[PDB]
Amino acid sequence: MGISWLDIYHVVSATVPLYVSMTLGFLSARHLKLFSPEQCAGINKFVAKFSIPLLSFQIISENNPFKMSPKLILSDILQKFLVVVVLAMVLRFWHPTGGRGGKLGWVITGLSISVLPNTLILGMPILSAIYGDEAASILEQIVVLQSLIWYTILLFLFELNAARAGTMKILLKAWRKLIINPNTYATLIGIIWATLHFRLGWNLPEMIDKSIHLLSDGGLGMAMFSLGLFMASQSSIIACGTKMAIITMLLKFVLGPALMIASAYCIRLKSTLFKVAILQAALPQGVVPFVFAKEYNLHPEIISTGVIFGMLIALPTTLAYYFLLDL
Amino acid sequence: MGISWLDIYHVVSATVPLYVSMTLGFLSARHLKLFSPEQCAGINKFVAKFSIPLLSFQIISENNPFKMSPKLILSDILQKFLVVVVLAMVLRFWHPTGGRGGKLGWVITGLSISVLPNTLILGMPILSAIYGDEAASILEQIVVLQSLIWYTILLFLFELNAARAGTMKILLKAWRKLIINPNTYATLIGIIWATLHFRLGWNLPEMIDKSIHLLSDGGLGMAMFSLGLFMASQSSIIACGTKMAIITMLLKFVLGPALMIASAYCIRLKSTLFKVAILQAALPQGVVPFVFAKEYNLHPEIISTGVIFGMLIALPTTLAYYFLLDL
Ligand SMILES: CCCCC/C=C\C/C=C/CCCCCCCC(=O)O[C@H](COC(=O)CCCCCCC/C=C\C/C=C/CCCCC)COP(=O)([O-])OCC[N+](C)(C)C
Ligand SMILES: CCCCC/C=C\C/C=C/CCCCCCCC(=O)O[C@H](COC(=O)CCCCCCC/C=C\C/C=C/CCCCC)COP(=O)([O-])OCC[N+](C)(C)C
Ligand SMILES: CCCCC/C=C\C/C=C\CCCCCCCC(=O)OC[C@H](COP(=O)([O-])OCC[N+](C)(C)C)OC(=O)CCCCCCC/C=C\C/C=C\CCCCC
Ligand SMILES: CCCCC/C=C\C/C=C\CCCCCCCC(=O)OC[C@H](COP(=O)([O-])OCC[N+](C)(C)C)OC(=O)CCCCCCC/C=C\C/C=C\CCCCC
Repeated sequence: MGISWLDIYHVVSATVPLYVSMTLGFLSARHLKLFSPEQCAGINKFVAKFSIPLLSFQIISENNPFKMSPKLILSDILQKFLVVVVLAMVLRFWHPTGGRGGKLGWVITGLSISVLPNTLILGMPILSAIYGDEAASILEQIVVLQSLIWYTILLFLFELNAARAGTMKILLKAWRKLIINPNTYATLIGIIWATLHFRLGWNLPEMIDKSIHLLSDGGLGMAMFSLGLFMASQSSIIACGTKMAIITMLLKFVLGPALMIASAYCIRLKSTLFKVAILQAALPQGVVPFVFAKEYNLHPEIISTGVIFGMLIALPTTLAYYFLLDL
Repeated sequence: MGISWLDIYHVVSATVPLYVSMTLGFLSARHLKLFSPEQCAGINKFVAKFSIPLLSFQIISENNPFKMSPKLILSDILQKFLVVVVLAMVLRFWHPTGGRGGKLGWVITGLSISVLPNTLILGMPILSAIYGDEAASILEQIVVLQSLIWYTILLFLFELNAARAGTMKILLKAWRKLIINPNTYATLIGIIWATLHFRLGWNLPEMIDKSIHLLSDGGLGMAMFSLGLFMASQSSIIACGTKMAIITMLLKFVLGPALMIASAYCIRLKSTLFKVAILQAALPQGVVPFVFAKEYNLHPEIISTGVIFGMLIALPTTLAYYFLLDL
């Protein structure tokens, strides 16, 4: 009914291609030694500047902004705000790596981990099967919200952190670096388009659609490839260590879903919407935050280890959360 | 009937996405300066090692080897043999760029130009519209033949040229470098699969299909992006000069189709098969030979310029050949 041995195969089939691309990249960088560190950085930069922005535009444009659930958006925003508050407060007392400082980069890493899960590739096969078609729409809205708001805010935070190493000048520099990002323009053009298309009926010219799909089609595969390329340069598969890996897992699969449950209860969600909203926050970490961290070199090892170890822990964790919510 | 103003739009729509990726890459390398030469080389290496081989596997596997036209295969082989003979004989008297040696590299460039046109992306919209469904199958068989035989032989020739700078040792070195290429294994596994699938009914597991499509979907777009990246490093758009550009155009749009006509007459093709066979040889140059030339650094400027200026000359040239063949 809710779970069978055929939907588990669907989850495994959704997860395996990503790991295959990851392993291909890792072998290429380490064993085959096809790519040098500069070439790996170039591949990651191409993914960050052309693949992710075009994926974001494709996701946002094909979503009706006027059919989005206001309560889902409020729940997502409240979850992000609660996670930010918790990360800011905890860092005030307990600081990773001995209390050196840099509490803004740690908040960026914590937001990349906790509140930006992989919602489409791995979140569809399990949640849609367990619940149905409502889960599909909810997850699509969540992914649209990610690409539209949360990636842009994450990039702004990355640029603000980079600018920090009198305050208004730093914010101005971060903003100036943002308004040249392909991602902010992707989100703006995508939302403007979506509005025109779903309110005026305009259809994207076939030439432009094909042009976008030509370069954006392999975005996810290249993101996993870049993750493997980065892993090839690390001493061990757990690049961040055992303690930091445990902390990453706790943030992703306990803090994330717990604060999402708090957000859903505060917003007073009900039924399938509530259940899918609090179950999607337990989905694995996702690779776009890793791409941004690698581009800005902000603890990419932690994000990569979380991504690698979350794709395996998602299914048991999603099943555990489903069973917990059932009774 | 044969040609209208709606099929011209189809040709333009097929051509434009490639030029859009080309221009994006060119701007990135030259104006935005996102990629350094090492990073551009890394992107091209990824395209050559993962995109083109997986595209070749997809093309070969999805083609029934037992339904291929023997006469079409014979005509293609005879074209290639005649073109090789002509290139070898002409180089014996007239040498490009004054007078020097290196006649094997010039033959490789001449084969990349004359006898490896872009058959699917730009060859479908015009030939299928003018003729119908027979053109589709003929062009698919031609593309399968390319990916299966001609890319492998071109790579072997590239490796043989590289090894040259006593003869049996050079051939052994070229063979050893070949049997580690992803392309030879792609073709071999693709043909073995195609055989099993179309003779025993085996279906490729969905996981493997998704894994291949994850890394191969953005293959052509990245190839055009790499072409733009290379163009960004050249002094002028006509990287090979005016005389060499003219020679490239003559080889692609006169020698290629002319020797295809000779081959078809020798093999005694008839009707739509004959016409499509001799009209597909006039299609533009295609980017995979450029990717290989850039990887081996064998006159990449000439192949690049031919690709630049053939996508614009193909439609008038294809129309001219169609009118010539009509009467
Ligand atoms: C438009 C809606 C709002 C969206 C937000 C975007 C833009 C507007 C906001 C701009 C301000 C950004 C924060 C600057 C604060 C500087 C403080 C300082 O002064 O130092 C900061 C301290 O930071 C903090 O503790 C936390 C700051 C805020 C964290 C992030 C805020 C997130 C914003 C909105 C919620 C949504 C989040 C999700 C986004 C990602 C997607 C999941 C860093 O330096 P430090 O003092 O720790 O150095 C060490 C010095 N010693 C050793 C002496 C102590
Ligand atoms: C399995 C079926 C057959 C497929 C072919 C593959 C493998 C088997 C063949 C192996 C031999 C390869 C050629 C080595 C010859 C060395 C000659 C020499 O000694 O020098 C060669 C000379 O070359 C030539 O003139 C032409 C050689 C042959 C050209 C290519 C042959 C193509 C093969 C098959 C037909 C299909 C082609 C299409 C493939 C691409 C897809 C469109 C180079 O040096 P050079 O002397 O000019 O130097 C200069 C010295 N000075 C200045 C003193 C003169
Ligand atoms: C509305 C009109 C049609 C669409 C054109 C408009 C915007 C496209 C978005 C971004 C590129 C153009 C605007 C970017 C700001 C200008 C600066 C720039 O040139 O910034 C390139 C960007 C950052 O690089 P930088 O740090 O070197 O900047 C510094 C460059 N300098 C060294 C020269 C100073 O780098 C990059 O790769 C830029 C991204 C290149 C790949 C394209 C991604 C586009 C994403 C989504 C939209 C896609 C399709 C359109 C949908 C249909 C609409 C009807
Ligand atoms: C039959 C069993 C399943 C398929 C596995 C078999 C073959 C796959 C093809 C190629 C990779 C493995 C064999 C390659 C030869 C071994 C050498 C190697 O490791 O060579 C990697 C190749 C060249 O690199 P190198 O010059 O550094 O070699 C020197 C490396 N050392 C420095 C260590 C000496 O580089 C590369 O990227 C290699 C290519 C990596 C990307 C994969 C492309 C595969 C293409 C088509 C087949 C795809 C899917 C399977 C279809 C379904 C089948 C049922």
